[PDB]
This record gives sequence, structure tokens and C-alpha cells, in this order.
Amino acid sequence: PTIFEERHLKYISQLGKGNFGSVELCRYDPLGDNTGALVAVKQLQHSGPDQQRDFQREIQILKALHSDFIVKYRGVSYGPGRQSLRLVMEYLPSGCLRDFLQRHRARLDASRLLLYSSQICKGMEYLGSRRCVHRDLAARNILVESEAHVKIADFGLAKLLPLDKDYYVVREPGQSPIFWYAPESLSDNIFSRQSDVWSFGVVLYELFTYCDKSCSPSAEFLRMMVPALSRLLELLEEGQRLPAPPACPAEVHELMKLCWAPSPQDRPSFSALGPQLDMLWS
Ligand SMILES: CC(=O)N1CCC(Nc2cccc3cnc(Nc4cnn(C)c4)nc23)CC1
Ligand SMILES: NC(=O)Nc1ccccc1
Repeated sequence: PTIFEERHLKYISQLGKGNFGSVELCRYDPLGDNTGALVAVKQLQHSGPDQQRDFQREIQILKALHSDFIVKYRGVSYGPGRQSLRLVMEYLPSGCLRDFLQRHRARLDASRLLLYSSQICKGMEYLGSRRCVHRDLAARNILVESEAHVKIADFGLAKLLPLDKDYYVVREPGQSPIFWYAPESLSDNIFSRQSDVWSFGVVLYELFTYCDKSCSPSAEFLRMMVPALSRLLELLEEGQRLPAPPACPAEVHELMKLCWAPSPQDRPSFSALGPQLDMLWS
């Protein structure tokens, strides 16, 4: 049931790409009559030993995640031997939250944004409970299941923390837009559940700006600003932060600023954030 035959997976279109991977819309069509269910299918864009090790890790992480707020693992398709060729996941036609916010902004009030915030927070609370660091939390990596339901996706950079260590150090620079990284990530490539909280603060910013490009983190940096990464680290060290989005509830902007505490140990846990978002929502 969790094993998909390659010859039954019919290619339809590209859904997205990044971090050496593509996600394709396929039909799983064993009848070959175009009546089969649609699935989102991730594969490496091209072969590579390091990317393959990372891909098998991603499959093993997502397979073991069971949450209303995490994109659903369906199964795998196999290449030669035990080599995973494709990761088969549920298809969410509404696509990424970034796109959904830009298109439907006139329809989505503060209450709805707080509902999405609460759901992402509950997803991240669960990830933390599994000792999983996402490392790439952003509105582009959150999917819309329905009007009132979002799910976290994109576990391509996710890592499991050992039982005796609450952070990990990456050797090579990140390739994600720099405006979502915590200062300790920008400076020393240190990632933790607390660096995911920093990124969640930027996701709250994205939600309450409806991902408007004109007040994007990039746009704000270029107005607020030496290599860009060093300049951003300097601004953050000075205590400069993204401004309150237009018409943003003061309490929501206060929560963003707590997520952006300079020291990771001073940032609120997702467990602490959850009730505060739920309180604002109702
Ligand atoms: C922004 C970007 O390039 N991304 C890569 C592709 C990713 N898409 C999905 C990954 C995993 C499971 C998915 C299930 N459904 C969908 N649906 C969908 C519809 N339109 N789009 C763009 C995505 N995407 C998934 C979103 C982020
Ligand atoms: N977290 C936060 O406020 N980041 C930031 C600051 C200035 C420009 C772009 C991003």
C-alpha cells in the first residue's frame, strides 16, 4: 500500500523545486484510464551520493511524522535494489501558503491568519517532540489543504537531534533566502528548534503582510542597509528587526519580537506560543 509501481505513476506537471530536488504532480493510475488519484512525487533532479543520503533521510523522517499539520507521506517508488527513487505524498491542489495569501488576501481576515499561525505552531510543537529541526520554515514551504487548514512540507533539510544534544552545526553555507535564518545560523551555522522559532517569527511576518513583495524581508533589508549576510548579522546584532506589518495587531508583532530574541535560550518554545496564538484567535 506504501509501495508505488513506477509504470503506474503518470507525469502531469512541475509543482516546484529546490535543494537538488523536484516535486511533480503525478496521477497514480493503475487502471491507465486517467481516473486514478493525484499525488505529489519528490525525486532528486539528478543523481548524487550526498543528495541520495539526504533524500533517504528525508523519506525516513517524513514516514515517521503523523500530524494533521504535516504533509502526509503515502509511500515510495524504488530504483535499483533498496535505492529510493521517489517519495510519494498527498497532493494539496491549493499549493503553498505564500501564493495562497497573495491571491486570497481580500478574503483572509486577522482571525484566519491567527488560525494558520496556530496550526503551523502545533505542527512545529509536534516536530520538536520528535527532536526534528525543520531548518527551512517559510510560507513557501507551508501548503494549504483547505480555506481553514495548512500543513508544513519540505523536509529536505530536516535533521533529527541526538538525545543528548539540542543543536547541530552545518559545515557549508545555507542556500535558502538569508532573511529567515537565526543570527547563530548566519554566524556559526548552528541550527536548533530555537532557530526554527526565529524562522516562525518571519512566517508570522509573512502571514500578516500576506507575503506582499513590497514589504518582504528582502525589500525591508535593502531599505534598512560589506557582504549582505554580514550586513544583516550586524543589523540584527544592533537589535534592528522587521517593522510591524500594515494593520498588524500589536500583540502579534510583540510575539514576532519574542521569536526574534537574540539568544536562542530566550526565545519562547512552540508549546508556549501555541496558547498565546489560540488566545488572540478567540
Ligand atoms: C516553492 C517551491 O518551489 N516548493 C517546492 C514544491 C512544494 N510542493 C509540495 C511538496 C510536497 C508535497 C506537496 C503536495 N501538494 C502540493 N501541491 C501544490 C500545488 N501547487 N503547488 C505549487 C504545490 N505541493 C507539494 C512547495 C514548495
Ligand atoms: N527577524 C528579523 O527581524 N529579520 C530581518 C531584519 C531586517 C531585514 C530583514 C530581516
